[PDB]
Formats: sequence, C-alpha cells, structure tokens
Amino acid sequence: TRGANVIWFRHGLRLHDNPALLAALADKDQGIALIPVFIFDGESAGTKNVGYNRMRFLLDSLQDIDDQLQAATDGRGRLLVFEGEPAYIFRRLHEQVRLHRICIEQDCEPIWNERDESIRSLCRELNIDFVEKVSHTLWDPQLVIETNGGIPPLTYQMFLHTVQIIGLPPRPTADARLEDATFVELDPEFCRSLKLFEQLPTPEHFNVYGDNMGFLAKINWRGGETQALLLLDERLKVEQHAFERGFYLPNQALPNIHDSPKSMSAHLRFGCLSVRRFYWSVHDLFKNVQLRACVRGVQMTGGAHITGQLIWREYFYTMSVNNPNYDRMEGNDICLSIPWAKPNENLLQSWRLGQTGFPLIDGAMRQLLAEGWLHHTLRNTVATFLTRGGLWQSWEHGLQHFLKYLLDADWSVCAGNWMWVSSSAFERLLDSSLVTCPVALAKRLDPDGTYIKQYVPELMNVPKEFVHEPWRMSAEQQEQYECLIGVHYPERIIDLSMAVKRNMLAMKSLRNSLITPPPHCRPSNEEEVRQFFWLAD
Ligand SMILES: Cc1cc2nc3c(=O)[nH]c(=O)nc-3n(C[C@H](O)[C@H](O)[C@H](O)COP(=O)(O)OP(=O)(O)OC[C@H]3O[C@@H](n4cnc5c(N)ncnc54)[C@H](O)[C@@H]3O)c2cc1C
Ligand SMILES: [Mg+2]
Repeated sequence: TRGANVIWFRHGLRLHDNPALLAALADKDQGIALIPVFIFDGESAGTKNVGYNRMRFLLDSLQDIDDQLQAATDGRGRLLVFEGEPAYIFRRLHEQVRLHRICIEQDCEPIWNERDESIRSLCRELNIDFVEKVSHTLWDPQLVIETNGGIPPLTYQMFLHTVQIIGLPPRPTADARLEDATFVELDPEFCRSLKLFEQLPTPEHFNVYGDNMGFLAKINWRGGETQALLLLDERLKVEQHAFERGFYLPNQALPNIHDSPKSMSAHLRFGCLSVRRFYWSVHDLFKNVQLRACVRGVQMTGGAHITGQLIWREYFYTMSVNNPNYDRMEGNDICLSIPWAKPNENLLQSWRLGQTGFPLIDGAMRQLLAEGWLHHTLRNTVATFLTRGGLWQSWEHGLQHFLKYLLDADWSVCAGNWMWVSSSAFERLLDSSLVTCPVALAKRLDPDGTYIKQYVPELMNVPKEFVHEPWRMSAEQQEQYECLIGVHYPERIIDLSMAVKRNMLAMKSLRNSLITPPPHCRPSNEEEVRQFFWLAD
C-alpha cells in the first residue's frame, strides 16, 4: 500500500534484542508494513550441510517466531517462509509491495559475504535501503581486529586483553512493539509462484531423514526463542542460589554427561537467545559483589566463570571474519601446517559411526548422530582421538562431520575448536595422558558405564569391571556376557600406545624444525589447557 519493510531472518531468530527488527519497525508511524521473512536458500542458517536434528531445531525456531508474531498481533502477523534464491524472491516481492528497507542481523563469517552482497547490489539497483545490524556477537568483530593492529587475536588471553581495551559489550536493545505494526496480504499467485510455504515444512520436505543409525534418542531438544528464554531463566535461577550461597556445590562443578537438554549452545548459534542479554543478565546478577570461590579454576566474581564462556565463542567468531580459508589447513594463515596422514576412508567411517572399539569414543559418536549434542569434554576426547592423540587424520574431516550433525555447529566456532585442540603443537601438555586416554577419561566421567551402555547398547550385558575395556574379557567371559570382540563389538581400529608415541614424535620433530612458531591459533598457556579440558589438576 504505502510500502513495507522486510526483516529477514537467517540467524538472529528472535524477537528480543533484535536491532534489525526495531529498525524494520522504525516506520510504523508512517503506515509502513512489516514483512517477517525466512528463505531456505540451500545455505542460510546452516542448511547446506545439515542433518535431521539441526534441521528439526531450525524449524522449531521458525515456528516459535511465527507463533510469537501471531500472539502479539491477534493473528495478523505471520512469518513468511520461502524456498529459493533471495535476490530473485526479493526483486519480485518488491514488485508486489514496495520495499523501503531490508534489515538483517549481520552474518559476520566470510561464508555469508557472497549471499549478502547479492542483496546489497540488488538494494542499490532498486533503491531499497539495506540495513545491517551487529547483534549475533558481543562486539563488532572488526572493532576487535582494528584494535589488535589489523589481525584477529590468536589466543584467548590476547582476545581478553583487546576487549578490555575496548570495554564492556553493548546492552541488549528494547523489545519490539508488534501490537500496532501492520502486515501485508500478498496475491495468492505470487505466493505459489515464489514458493512461499503455506505451513512450515518438515525435514523430509528437503530430503533430510534419520541419521547414520537413527533411534538411540534418550533426550530431545526444543529449538526456538521461547525455550531459549526458559533455559536462561533456569540457568540464572541456579546461578542466583550459587551467588547467594557464595559458591558452587562440588557436583554442580563436575562434568555431567548424564544430564541436560539444558545447554543453550544451539540457541546461541541460531540466535533464539541473544548473546548480549545472556551476558548482561549474568553481569547484573553478580554486579558489585566480591566473592572468593571459583569454578573449575575460574573466579566467580562478576560471573566471569560464565561470561567467560561467551568470550570463547566471540574469540573464534572474530578470528574467522576475514579468512575465507578458516575451515581448512592449506592456505589458512592462522593454522599450523601439520603433516596429517592422508584421508583414510575406513578409519574415518569407523570414527563417524562410533565403531572404533573404544567404548567412550563410540558412545559419544553415536550420541552425536542420535541427539546432535555432546558435552564439551566428549567433543574434546573424540577430536583428539581423531587427530593428534589417535588416528592422526586431519581435523578437517572432523569439522566436516560435526558441521552436519551438531545442533549448534557454528562454522567459525567449530573450526576454531578443531584447530585449537588438534594443531597446537607447542602445547606439550595437550599430548599428555590426561587428555589422550579415552579409557582413563571414561572411568572419570562414567564409572558405572551407564552412559556407555546407553549409546553402545551391545555392551549392555557387560559388567562394570569390563565395560570400559571390554577387550580385557577372556573368551569365556566374552561368550557369557554375549559380546565377542570382532563380531558384536568391533576391535580397536588402532593400537593407541603406538599411535600416540608415533604422534607425539611428529609433534616434537615438528617444533624443532620451525624453532620459532608463526603466529597461529593456540592455547594462551598451560593453565588455559587445564581449564579447557576440564583437567582435575
Ligand atoms: C571439537 C569441538 C567443536 C566444537 N564446536 C562447537 C560448535 O560448533 N558450536 C558451539 O557453540 N560450541 C562448540 N564447541 C564448544 C563447546 O564444547 C560448546 O559450546 C559447549 O559444549 C556447550 O555446552 P554449554 O552451553 O553447556 O557450554 P557452557 O559452558 O554452558 O557455555 C555457554 C556458551 O558459551 C559458549 N562456549 C562455551 N565453550 C565454548 C568454546 N570452547 N568455544 C566457543 N564457545 C564456547 C557456547 O556458546 C556455550 O553455549 C566445540 C568444542 C570442541 C572441542
Ligand atoms: Mg548453555
């Protein structure tokens, strides 16, 4: 009529702390309509390389947005979801209703630059205002880079140094007022023509189905802004008592792999939860009070032990900004070049399918296919197992596998973690037994084998004495507990002692040739390695 503004969701799937959205609503007073839009373009929101679980999480999130738009506006406002190429969709939408601006939350990773530039140039041509707002990260990543002399901080501690110089991150914006916004009704033939969904589709609509095995699902996950805010409330409630008490109870501090769909990692990845609101509610809770206690070596004062997790996120995000080669070794200036073994299909598949014969490794890989989430310590162990503390396969194969199956799976965060863990050759402790022995670790994290039997069901009738190391069973025990090694449960696809010695050697031989390391992404020190691996030291 008088025209419309598009708020275009890719990430930033939420109504709170949404600068791009307030900007789309900035013209309510002039009768400018609002069009909420999501486009399945075969890449957006992590949809080029995606499994069932994350696709389910994304759909949940879109439904929740639509539901909220509907709730606020007595049903007048809907999320329009298309399938196709955005420039093509947007040019023709313009034809139907004059777009005055198209607002997005900045997608900062280089993999989005092409997509976003096609719309930039489209907006220039059609004289549409192209409004881009930084909101997925705590700081504008360029700010951090220009502050560090034009290169991203390559260590956590150097990143902290930089954002200390910059100052605390922006607070979240106000909440959008939707009750008085106008929405548009489009010609039905346009809607059919541009493949606008009538109802949200299911993963199968995109030819995405059940995983490399399917139904080990013990816990499940609701995507969406609503669930995010519920989880944050629970988190804050728990912190509140800890704060009042002045400390964590010994078991709140323990890695619990038998626990939650209580993580907000996927919510943060899709932006159902604003990272600034998370930051600032933790800050406000701990504001102005000195504590003494600590959590896993990290002080509690100021909530540093939690805000610090958000910094790790920001730190990998920031490193990737100007590096379209961030997800590979060859050509990546911030990744040590390491002489990995050449791709070995059998070893790789065995790893993906959880068929390595190392119970904890298999349980974790299988949990990843089933539910799409692993505790930080299981991610650690299967990553070292794949790379420097086992198979000596390159970390790229791991990254690629995680990016498909993780409910979170940020491109930058996941690659960052893969490089950090696997390629930091100067970090001697990183090759220690406390990190490369999945058996010792499995005894710490899962003493009774309950987790293991949960996801490696063939070891179910195996008793506690043997569950972590079933190959220690004699022939008679193997037959009695219905589990022959080489039939029911595979043999260890490698000799770990030998593998580890060979690999530690390549690291030594690696350091001594370079002598002085080029700047690469790495642990700031040995203490940080302790924290990162949740080491009992
Ligand atoms: C090989 C590997 C791959 C990983 N891939 C991802 C990924 O694709 N997406 C992802 O969000 N995390 C990734 N991580 C990091 C981390 O394991 C998860 O963020 C963590 O398990 C989430 O559980 P939580 O929310 O309870 O973490 P919490 O301790 O509760 O922290 C909360 C949030 O802080 C952020 N955070 C915590 N740890 C890290 C970290 N090491 N790096 C970056 N951000 C962090 C996350 O957003 C996390 O949700 C990876 C780690 C490894 C070792
Ligand atoms: Mg969380």
